[PDB]
Amino acid sequence: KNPKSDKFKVKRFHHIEFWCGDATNVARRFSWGLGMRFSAKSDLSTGNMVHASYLLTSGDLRFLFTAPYSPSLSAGEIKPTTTASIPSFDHGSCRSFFSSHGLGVRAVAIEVEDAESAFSISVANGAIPSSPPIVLNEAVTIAEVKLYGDVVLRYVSYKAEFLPGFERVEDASSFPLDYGIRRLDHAVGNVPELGPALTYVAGFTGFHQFAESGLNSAVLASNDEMVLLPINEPVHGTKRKSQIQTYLEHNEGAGLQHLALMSEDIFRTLREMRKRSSIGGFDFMPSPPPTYYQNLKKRVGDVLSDDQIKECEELGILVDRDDQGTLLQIFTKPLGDRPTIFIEIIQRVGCMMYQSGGCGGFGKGNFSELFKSIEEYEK
Amino acid sequence: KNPKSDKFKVKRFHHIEFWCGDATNVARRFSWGLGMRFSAKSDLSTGNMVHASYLLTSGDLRFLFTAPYSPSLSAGEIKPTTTASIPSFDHGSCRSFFSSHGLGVRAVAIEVEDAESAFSISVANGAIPSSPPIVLNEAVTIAEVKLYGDVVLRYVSYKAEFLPGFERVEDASSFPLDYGIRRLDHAVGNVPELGPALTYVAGFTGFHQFAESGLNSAVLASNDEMVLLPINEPVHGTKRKSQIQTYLEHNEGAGLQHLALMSEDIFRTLREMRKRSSIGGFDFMPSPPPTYYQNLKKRVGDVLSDDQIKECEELGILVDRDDQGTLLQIFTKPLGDRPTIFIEIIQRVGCMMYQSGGCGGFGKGNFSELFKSIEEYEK
Ligand SMILES: Cc1c(C(=O)C2=C(O)CCCC2=O)ccc2ncn(-c3ccccc3)c(=O)c12
Ligand SMILES: Cc1c(C(=O)C2=C(O)CCCC2=O)ccc2ncn(-c3ccccc3)c(=O)c12
Ligand SMILES: [Co+2]
Ligand SMILES: [Co+2]
Repeated sequence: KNPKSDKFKVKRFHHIEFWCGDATNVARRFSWGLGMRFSAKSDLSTGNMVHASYLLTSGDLRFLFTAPYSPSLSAGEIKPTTTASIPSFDHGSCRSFFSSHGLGVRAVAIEVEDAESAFSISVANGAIPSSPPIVLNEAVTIAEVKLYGDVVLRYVSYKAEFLPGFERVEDASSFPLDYGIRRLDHAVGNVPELGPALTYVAGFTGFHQFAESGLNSAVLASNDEMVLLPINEPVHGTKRKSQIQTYLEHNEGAGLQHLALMSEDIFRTLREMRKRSSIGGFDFMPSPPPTYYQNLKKRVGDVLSDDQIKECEELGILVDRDDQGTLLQIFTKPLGDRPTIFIEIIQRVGCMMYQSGGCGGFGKGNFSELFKSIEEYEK
Repeated sequence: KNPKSDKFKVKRFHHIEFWCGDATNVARRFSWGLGMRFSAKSDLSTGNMVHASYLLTSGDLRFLFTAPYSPSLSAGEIKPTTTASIPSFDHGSCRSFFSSHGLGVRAVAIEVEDAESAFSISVANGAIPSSPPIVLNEAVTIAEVKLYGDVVLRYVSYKAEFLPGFERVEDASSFPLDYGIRRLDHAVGNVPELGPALTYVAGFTGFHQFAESGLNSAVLASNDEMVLLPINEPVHGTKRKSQIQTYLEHNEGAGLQHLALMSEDIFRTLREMRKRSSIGGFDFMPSPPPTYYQNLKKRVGDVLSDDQIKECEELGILVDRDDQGTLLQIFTKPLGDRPTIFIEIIQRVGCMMYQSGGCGGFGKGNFSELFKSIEEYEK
């Protein structure tokens, strides 16, 4: 059931912006760990006296890393005379965000038909404004509303190159890394109370709700279900402490929990990422027991061959299944110091018409199946 | 002339501590870029609710990366009940340092015979105390005095494993990277006024002074000249703006300018580092013109063969010479967002007795020779 109730025309995820203390070191770590190339910059060398911003890309996936310079470099500026390339940026906000939450996502950016219209309609329907629409070089419009915690939903619209004022990066310093990642599949928030968070976001977007161990969750989706925004709340009083509650404690409240990155070839992506885990890249969660992969034959033996299932076992990949499609997924350990944000790598099999959004679900069946494999393997 | 006037027994450089916003991402970037392995940690997994600290090592070189957790995790603690492994750490100080200066060196740590004695004698001779001597697990004593800006000189002494409360890192997650770096050769500060900075530091240590383009400098040295602390001040009114003044502006005042890391094989180190510059590692300053390497034959043709000189040319290595020894050196681009701290890679030839400290000097002749090569090459 898809009522197609979007209150404005939404296209696709556009970019994710991390707020950092040092953008250079985070961007370089992420580039090597994920196989993303440096493609654009806005910093002192481009005339930006306010913030350092570096853009990594892999396919359609765009990760932006931003950190503030000393306010003294721009102390004579006012907003009419700013050298910032992202006019919503504020030194105090960025320092407060990072000191409160540590390294994490500040903005989930979606491309829309008209960012000024999206902003107006959103706030008319309950959105809390964060940054008003600003037109950049008569070419791009950007606006921001609060999503949850200190995370903003950023609207970007183009009349007709990331953003004005960004320069493309010299071909000596943009090595063409590529481990197969191609786009953002979904972006997940953790909140203390799911109900009020859903009502708020579905309230101002018109996004609809998409089709025992820690959490309750629900997924909001755009008209073609290509923008997917799951939200989790903790379940208290359980035997094992809710990882959602641990997040909220270490993050100082609500924020973005994980980014799921679609791979065109999850086996290649995981081979390449795992080669680099101990040499500057990302670590992965502990692999499931072999009983999990023994049990895969009964669950997805019609979708994956034996060789492809044992390849899942080598790489620690999880598998889950909808009534419509199949999902391969795996989770990294937290991206930074705090047990807060992590990354999911995903590939979806089925639902071909192009592939429809959310094919195979989000892997919620893997909570039960992981547990079952734990006990089964223990014997 | 070495008066051997140390007011307490100093051994060697012990470690350098960076204060970070996210220790994980900086440590992983540095590990890959410099070929240092993860060897110790103190963080949530070791019971530290206050700060995340990760130690990288290469030979005798020790780089420590530290960042604060949310104060809420340790809000019930007092100093008598702290879970911090570094008792001098303070959330407010660390956040203030990073917001003021960005990523940079907080502590230059030297091993001494008796850190409590070193502290007492230092402050009796004018040192500004920063953290009093604290004995850790009856095994290690640590104390801190102000060096310049917000950089501290840290004294560490051992009765008889980095620090108590640090755990050695699992052998799955400590890949044995090694590009040839072996120890810290010197650590350099930038100050607004050289005279008062020298008088202060030489005042409380008894370190002695060791043997047209931007700066004045002088070098303070311990008795055996193995702890070497150069200090620079800007020279104003010059044609090209002083890089020392640019540092002071972007850093919000005095601080550590560069760390010089001795390599047992600078050609191997630079081959390995340059292979990684565009895949998460460090960039190097622009190479000198070929006239620089043509002129090397007349200057050091008795020390380096033609093949070894052209190998210097491939890697962009600089060469300078004392009356006593020869120096090979090269400088990275800044380590983070701001044009502040950078790294020097160094190897010294000569002065064998073991090799005496500072053999060949610090390369000050390369200001003139670089310039000369610039004009000569222009024709
Ligand atoms: C994170 C996740 C998902 C997931 O992507 C997800 C969404 O995208 C939206 C709905 C709710 C949700 O959780 C699905 C299944 C999972 N199964 C297990 N674990 C897990 C494994 C090991 C140790 C701790 C935890 C997960 O984190 C996990
Ligand atoms: C940094 C440095 C040193 C150096 O280590 C050093 C000390 O260890 C103590 C004494 C003063 C001093 O500068 C020596 C020679 C150099 N020559 C050139 N440049 C340089 C090249 C290119 C673009 C800007 C600058 C340097 O940075 C440079
Ligand atoms: Co997910
Ligand atoms: Co030097």
